[PDB]
Amino acid sequence: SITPSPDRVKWDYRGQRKIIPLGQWLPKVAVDAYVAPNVVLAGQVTVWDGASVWPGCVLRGDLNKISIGFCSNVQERSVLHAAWT
Amino acid sequence: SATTIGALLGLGTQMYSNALRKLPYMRHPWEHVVGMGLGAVFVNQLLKWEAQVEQDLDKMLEKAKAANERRY
Repeated sequence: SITPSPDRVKWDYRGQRKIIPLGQWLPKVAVDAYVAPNVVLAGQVTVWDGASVWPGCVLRGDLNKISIGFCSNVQERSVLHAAWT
Repeated sequence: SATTIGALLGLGTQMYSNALRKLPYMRHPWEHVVGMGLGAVFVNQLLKWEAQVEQDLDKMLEKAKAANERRY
């Protein structure tokens, strides 16, 4: 049972988009904050006014909220993933 | 020199308006020229209008001289 749908993309020509809304849960960065271009902000993530999420990081708050404060920093390969219900 | 003071004033005010909201100083580097232009024209017209109103005030005072000349 391993049928590959040939309509599956193998080169998206547009990388993993930075800000991934998850059904009316548009993650929000403040105009002062700095997220890298590699980082992936999916779901209920908020970056509050001076924080920095450095290259190669992932924040998928799809179960709960994840909120980075005033000038906090989350370094390179961090992974923040809200736990279960 | 008036236009230079006006231009510097416009540039300063535009950098200000770009600094209040935390976005960087020269966010739209094509607004700053509009700011310089508006500041220049404003200061030039302000000097012109001050000269004009001084002239009118001096005429009004000269006419007030006659209102008190008949007083004596």
